[PDB]
Amino acid sequence: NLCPFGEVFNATRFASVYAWNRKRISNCVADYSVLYNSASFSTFKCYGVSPTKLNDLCFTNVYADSFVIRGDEVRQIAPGQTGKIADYNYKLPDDFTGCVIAWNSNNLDSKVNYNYLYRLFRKSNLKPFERDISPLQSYGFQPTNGVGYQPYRVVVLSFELLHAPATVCGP
Amino acid sequence: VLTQPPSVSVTISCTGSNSNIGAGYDVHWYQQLPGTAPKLLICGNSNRPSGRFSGSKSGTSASLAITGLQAEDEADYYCQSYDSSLSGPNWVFGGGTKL
Amino acid sequence: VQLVQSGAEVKKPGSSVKVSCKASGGIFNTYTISWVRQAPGQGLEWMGRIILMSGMANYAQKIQGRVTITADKSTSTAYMELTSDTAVYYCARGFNGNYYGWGDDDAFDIWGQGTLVTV
Ligand SMILES: *[C@@H]1O[C@H](CO)[C@@H](O)[C@H](O)[C@H]1NC(C)=O
Repeated sequence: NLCPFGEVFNATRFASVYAWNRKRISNCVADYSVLYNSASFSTFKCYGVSPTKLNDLCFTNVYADSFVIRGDEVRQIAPGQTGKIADYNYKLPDDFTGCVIAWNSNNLDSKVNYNYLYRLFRKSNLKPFERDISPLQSYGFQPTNGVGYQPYRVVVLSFELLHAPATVCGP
Repeated sequence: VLTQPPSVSVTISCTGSNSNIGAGYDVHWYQQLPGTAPKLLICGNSNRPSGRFSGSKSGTSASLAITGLQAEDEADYYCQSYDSSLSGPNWVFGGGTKL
Repeated sequence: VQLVQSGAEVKKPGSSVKVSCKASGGIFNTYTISWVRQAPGQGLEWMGRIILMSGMANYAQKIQGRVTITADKSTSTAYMELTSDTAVYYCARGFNGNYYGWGDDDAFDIWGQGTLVTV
């Protein structure tokens, strides 16, 4: 019983950053070997845990939050960061534990792409994980842009450990 | 390429663009003594490894501050940052300043 | 951590060279190896980086098509090889003090000795 990472990383449709969706993964084998050894990833950064130890530790559950953003804002999906996305679309908690995975999706998402939206105007700051749907602007991703403008698909795997059986373990 | 003064007698400047420094990407600093590989002195905006130095960013520019004319640290100083243009990820080192 | 590179060598111009680099220190926090070169009297130029886990590598556009980097997990080495200058080629591990793994805002902290290749 392997965890449904394919439903997170091999999905055809991704949420926009202003309205990111998520999957809750539990009661399965979290074989992370599939992800950290993947040649599709441009970046992979973990907070509080080394990637090579992910298969040696258990969680109550994990949350896979996924969305598409422009490449030069990939650095904002981290604790302690600021910026329009960090502040008004996906607030990443400063005590975050988990891994952030991202890759270049230019060959899937760009168009010769008025689909993915992010916030421009938000009256106040978000608290961690508080997605809000209600102002918004299209990225308009193109096939002929630099890496900072090309779309990067992002998956954030947060790790939750509670007074629970801890059923999400690697091999 | 990041622009730097050929030499400084103090502070070492590093000027880029909004595709690399004004982009918000971290600017790291190195000290290269002749005969060997460069040593990192600043990581991120202003963190440092064990073993006098500070720095900051402003707009599309960044700078390294070295205080005290100690010994003869006539090293070649370089700035490094991630460039988000071209057609793919690349890292850029500055021209290099002789101190 | 320690990164040991190859010694100096001379090749005929137009031929190929293979430069090794072995991260013998530990390899426990090393996820990626980057290569940087420095021509005599010049500054440093990034050439490429390989992620040891995935085997994928990115390259500077100016040398694309004439450079390859191979990660051999079994020996903890990264091979930098070129086809068809007299620059010194340095091996360095990527590192960031804020997180484990690799990314764009990381830095080259531990550098090898530098291998020169001339014609
Ligand atoms: C996604 O699909 C590729 C095949 O195209 C496969 O190699 C990879 O392991 C899959 N990723 C996940 C998380 O299942």
